[PDB]
Amino acid sequence: MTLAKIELLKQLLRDNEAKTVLKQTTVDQYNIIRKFNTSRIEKNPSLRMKWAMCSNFPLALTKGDMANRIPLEYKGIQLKTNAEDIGTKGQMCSIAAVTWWNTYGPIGDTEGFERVYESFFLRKMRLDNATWGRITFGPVERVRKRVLLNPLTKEMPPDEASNVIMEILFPKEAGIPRESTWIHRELIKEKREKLKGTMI
Amino acid sequence: MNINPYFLFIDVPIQAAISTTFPYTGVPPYSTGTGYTIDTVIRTHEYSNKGKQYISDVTGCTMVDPTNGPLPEDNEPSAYAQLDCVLEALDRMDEEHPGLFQAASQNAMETLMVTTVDKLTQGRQTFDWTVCRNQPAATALNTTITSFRLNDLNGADKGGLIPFCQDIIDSLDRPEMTFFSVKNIKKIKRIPMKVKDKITKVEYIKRALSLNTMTKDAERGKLKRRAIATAGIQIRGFVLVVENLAKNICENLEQSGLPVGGNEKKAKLSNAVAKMLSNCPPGGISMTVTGDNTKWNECLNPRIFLAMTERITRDSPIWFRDFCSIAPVLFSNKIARLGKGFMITSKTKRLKAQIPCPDLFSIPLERYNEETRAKLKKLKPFFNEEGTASLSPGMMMGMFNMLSTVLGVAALGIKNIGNKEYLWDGLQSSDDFALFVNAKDEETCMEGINDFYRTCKLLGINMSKKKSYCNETGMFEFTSMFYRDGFVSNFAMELPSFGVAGVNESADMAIGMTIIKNNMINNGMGPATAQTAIQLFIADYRYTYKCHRGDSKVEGKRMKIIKELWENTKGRDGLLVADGGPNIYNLRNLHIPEIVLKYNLMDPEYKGRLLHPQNPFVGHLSIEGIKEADKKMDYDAVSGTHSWRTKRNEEQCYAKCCNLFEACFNSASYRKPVGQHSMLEAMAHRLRMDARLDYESGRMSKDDFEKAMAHLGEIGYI
Amino acid sequence: KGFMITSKTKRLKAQIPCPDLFS
Amino acid sequence: DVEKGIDFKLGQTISRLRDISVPAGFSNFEGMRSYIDNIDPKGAIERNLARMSPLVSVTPKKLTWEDLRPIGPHIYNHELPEVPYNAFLLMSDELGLANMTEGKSKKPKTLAKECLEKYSTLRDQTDPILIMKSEKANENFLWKLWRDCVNTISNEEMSNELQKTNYAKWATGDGLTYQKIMKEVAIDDETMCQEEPKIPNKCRVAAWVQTEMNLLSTLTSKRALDLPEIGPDVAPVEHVGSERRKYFVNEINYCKASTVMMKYVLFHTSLLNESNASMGKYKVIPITNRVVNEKGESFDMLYGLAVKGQSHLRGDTDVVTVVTFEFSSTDPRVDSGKWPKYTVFRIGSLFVSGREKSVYLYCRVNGTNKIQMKWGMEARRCLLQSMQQMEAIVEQESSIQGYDMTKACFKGDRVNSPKTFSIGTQEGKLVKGSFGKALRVIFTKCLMHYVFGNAQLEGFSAESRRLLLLIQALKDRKGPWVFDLEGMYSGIEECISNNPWVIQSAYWFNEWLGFEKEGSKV
Amino acid sequence: TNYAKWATGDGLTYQKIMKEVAIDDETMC
Repeated sequence: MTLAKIELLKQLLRDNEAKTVLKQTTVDQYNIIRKFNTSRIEKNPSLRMKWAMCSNFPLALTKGDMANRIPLEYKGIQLKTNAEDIGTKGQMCSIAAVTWWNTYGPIGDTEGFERVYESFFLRKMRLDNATWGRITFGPVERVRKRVLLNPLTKEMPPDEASNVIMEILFPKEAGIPRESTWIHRELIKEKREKLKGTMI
Repeated sequence: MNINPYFLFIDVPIQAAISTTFPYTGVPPYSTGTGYTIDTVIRTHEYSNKGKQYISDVTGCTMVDPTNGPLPEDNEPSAYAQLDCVLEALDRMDEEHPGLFQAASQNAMETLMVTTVDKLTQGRQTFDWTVCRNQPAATALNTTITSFRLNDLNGADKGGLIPFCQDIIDSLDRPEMTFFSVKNIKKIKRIPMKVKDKITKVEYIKRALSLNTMTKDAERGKLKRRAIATAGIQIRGFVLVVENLAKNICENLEQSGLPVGGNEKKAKLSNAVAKMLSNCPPGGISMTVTGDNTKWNECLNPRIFLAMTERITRDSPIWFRDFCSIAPVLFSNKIARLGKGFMITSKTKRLKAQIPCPDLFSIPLERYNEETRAKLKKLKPFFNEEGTASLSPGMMMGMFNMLSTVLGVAALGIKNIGNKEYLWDGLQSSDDFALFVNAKDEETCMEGINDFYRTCKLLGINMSKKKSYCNETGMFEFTSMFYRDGFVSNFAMELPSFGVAGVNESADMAIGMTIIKNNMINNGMGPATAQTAIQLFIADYRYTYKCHRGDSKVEGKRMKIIKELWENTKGRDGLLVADGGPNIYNLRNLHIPEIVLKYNLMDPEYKGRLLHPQNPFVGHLSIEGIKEADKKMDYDAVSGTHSWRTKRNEEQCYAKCCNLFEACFNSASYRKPVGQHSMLEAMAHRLRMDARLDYESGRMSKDDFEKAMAHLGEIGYI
Repeated sequence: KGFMITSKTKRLKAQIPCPDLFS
Repeated sequence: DVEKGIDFKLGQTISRLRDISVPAGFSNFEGMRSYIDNIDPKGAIERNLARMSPLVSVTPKKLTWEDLRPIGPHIYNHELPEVPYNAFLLMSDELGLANMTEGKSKKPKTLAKECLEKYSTLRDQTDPILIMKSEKANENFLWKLWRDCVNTISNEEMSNELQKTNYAKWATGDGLTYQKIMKEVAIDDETMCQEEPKIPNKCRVAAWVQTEMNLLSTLTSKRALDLPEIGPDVAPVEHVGSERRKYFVNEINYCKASTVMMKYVLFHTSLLNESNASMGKYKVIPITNRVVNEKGESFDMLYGLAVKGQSHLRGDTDVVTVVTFEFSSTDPRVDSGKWPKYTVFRIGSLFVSGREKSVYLYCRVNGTNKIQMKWGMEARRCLLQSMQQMEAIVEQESSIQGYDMTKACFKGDRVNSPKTFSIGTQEGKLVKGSFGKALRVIFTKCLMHYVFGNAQLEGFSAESRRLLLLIQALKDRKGPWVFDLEGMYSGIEECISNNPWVIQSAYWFNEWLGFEKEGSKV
Repeated sequence: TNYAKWATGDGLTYQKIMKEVAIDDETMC
């Protein structure tokens, strides 16, 4: 893929616009470059989704070797097509293939969900073991308060949160650790160990 | 017996059953907008026709100046705002608050020096002058950046918004203006190409000052249609800065309903009414005026906003004072585009033709309908030859919401006129104000109300005497929220939100359930109502994605596969509602994603298949929306086969450059990268390191390494 | 060939063939 | 460089624009800046007010009951025409061709085929008896189009597209459209004028609206509204919610308004599906519904057919034409004022239990768009609007006495009488109504707010809410004052033009205001 | 060419339709 990366880079540079923009915009400016998208946002998502679900192949599949696991038509039902794509450069597919994959196909690893989605399973644990009581139908006095919607493992400001996330799951690009990793070293090591062994 | 639904109000208060009055279940009204735009221009100039009429020598378009104009002698709307009175109100606000103006201006300047140009990509559709149309903000900004490169204009590459605004202001002086225009060349096929076009200085000034128009069709509770205006990218930076400053000022003001939204606004409303009830003298009356302002933007002169900006920044750097005063100047000399023009038809020949606006007066007026005849006979004085209307006075809806709110709060905060035995205070938010007047009797209450009305008329504000009423404190309405005897019914208007979110199965489901739970928390939706909402939403969700219960005899393409899966897997309580599984969601667990909810009940094969580490239905580039659902609403979902994306409905340059950079540095997609070097060299170094590591690990062959190296060699960073 | 009938308001014409001269 | 500071200086054109964009009395922006920075107002507001004319004021007038008068008196006037039936589909006149089915869900085309197969007399009827051709539609066009519809539905092939494709083009009037030319010729030609705006007619109070309001709000042995299951309820709160939900659905499900709502939703869903799937070909669409009786028999009901025109539209506001043929048991001659837009036949008769009753076909051309087309499938929210308020009602009761009353309000208990609202009237005597009947009335009100919804309805409701809140304030003796009452009244009454629901809402508002006026004596 | 079409009156020509519709239309004489 790194060879594919270099070949794609060379092909992109062959055009002069890519050469001039790449050599002009610094790394910091990249953000601006990314935000120059079409912004042709769908005006009504409900109608779009309704129409798409009735189309032959609305699903936009990423090009890869997964498709070979499933025929282009199974049990006389069309699943995927080999026609090229312009929006995503991949293939097209239908929810039929998705349902078949949920039915048959490769079997993945169940370990990752034990720890990766720890917050959700903790929510479920707090719900299941909760004890209910009576209901008081009388009027309730309520005050408007600034409340934390969800429990947090270790509340930190957004910048420290981003730095910790990068230090956890992005081993590269970790120049000069600030005065925040030492404070959260235990969290760093715990999350690092827990998330190791995954493929998400 | 003849039924009568209104009789429900005999046994119930109106506020309690207020939700049923609103027809927020039928088809909202929907639509040429040229007639409405011309009517709006006509009304805007009519209200200020007595001002000073002159001719701009920078653009040649007629201008009407109502500020410091004759004081109105009638109840009709008046834009004749006296500058001294505005400054008096601002001074009273400044005295009533400790250096609020200075703090707000300084904070606005600081956040401005940190703002980037790309912030202008947010918002809604914007007027693009290179094509003279309405285009997405991102595309319009990109096109203007590209055009500026040709005329020796730069600063977008320099980053911050200061250089972009500086070279935007510079562009107004260039003797020419070159750009790329779309040319639909005939070849029969119509192929679009880029043509290097040029326009003069006056044409460019007119294009920059022009305000595009559209019909406000989405409105729900108004019979007559209003026109919404979209401005160009050359005003977005200044309007944004002034709006941020006004937001900073108004946030502290306890009289301002904005920008706080939700239960905060209810808290403010109840707190204000309680405060006024507490402050009443003994045996006196505190009357509440339920007000609904009209012509709230056809009477506000941008010159008053220029004066307000200058007074607000009394003590600030000269450069910032000049910068933040550009938006009122651009708005005070704005021009309005005019829809797509009227349509004339002959029925004796079954012929019809739409007449473009520039040709409005190329036809004898005796052929338009009498109403449009009068409209054009009145619009002729301000009609530009190009097909635009010179609209100096007044404002279009939606531009200075915060600044207009600040002016309204300034009017509210005077609190007295002539030391008369009364006081007043209230809530104001963007064309909706509720006032409270405390006195020793009703007569003095209305003396105060009349004084406040007169004072408002001295600033261009004209409260609607037809859409407003007055009563005793403890019962009123503010921005469609009703208060009565301490009971604030959140008027149930979030009903049109239970449809599928149309992003994907799991995400749509999570969004719907979170919407249900939020409505339960906020609007007082009862448990039975929430259960029925869950039922209806699940019905619609199953229908829209053609996935009903596997047992049910319904026929469909995916339904056959769902039926197969129903018996091919033993554990039948773990399937998802997208896989014909049984619904499990209830009130107690609307806050838990179902995938984790049914994780125990699934089967090992089923969970392995659905929660595969790699899914051809899941892509990295599809993750953009995993955080916020377009208002940006946070939803919690789970990675899986049902996390797919729908098909799509210097562009490629930027797009593929960014895509490749993300694919190289996978960390870029999450957090802003940092570096003072060209992107090319960063990518080259990273790719060289990656190639060496891949080879040393045996993942790449030797011939592969040589090839890669050569390429990276050519590039010039090896 | 028959006859020709026409509506001026709709600006439409049609040919009635000889076999259909009484329909 | 930290000794310099930011540099941002205004050019020449922008500086000139600033110079000329100064309020009156100034000649340069430096002058305005100095004036604002230096001059101090110390009572300028009072100085301006001390001279402003005394002819400007809010005109504060106290509001009493007598000032409030009936809204839209022109509906009473008999010189105006009776309001017509402009709703998309028949509501209280639908005739359900009902076939018992094991429960299998089948394509609408096959369902309609079978339903007609059961009734051979109506399927094979080919000699119509014109009861009335309304004003413009052609009897030959409509009858031939309906015959093609029946033939296509009953054809062996699964295809549900019209086999003619050319007769329908003129039956639906697609070809009766103007041809667009370029602007130059229009400028040169003198006869190419501008069409005068077509204002809605000013009509009077009809009678069919009241009868439909009554009939759609009554229990029927047939139930169609079904809802998906939810997870087991383990908390007490969700147990109470389940009890309330059951008590509500046991009431709403059997009202005819629920069946009409489901028919509308299903028809619009099928219309959207056909439009998306088929773009430029005429299609046949049965108006299908599914109805379960108390015994659990899942009848499939065919209510008519509809030809869909060419829906090849890029935009949403673009209109697509559809012609509806509807089975009914009502002879329009009984009240011809209700059906001035409909061309009808008399395609036979049927026996429900031994009592023979005629069977007519109401044919009408109409047009919709993707917006209303979607809202058709979002019309189910009426149900929610029906429950929320009642929920609140019940909750209020629960606030009074501690226990839960949902059984008490609905049916009553040994300690509390059943809750009764005021629902109707007769001979000037208002009548009470059970909790379930009030819930039905609210649900039907919401359904009508949808079906008869347009700009007029919004302008009427959002502006008569002012008077509603003023009356509410008056009933609490808040002594509300008003500034311009006639302005509000004119605003409200400039919306009662031709919408049947708007006219009936005005009529009921006037009657209820009279009732409140007569009851205010205490 | 486009302008001459309407200037010369050639574009003001009645449209031919199938005999079925014409017989079924009572306004055609």
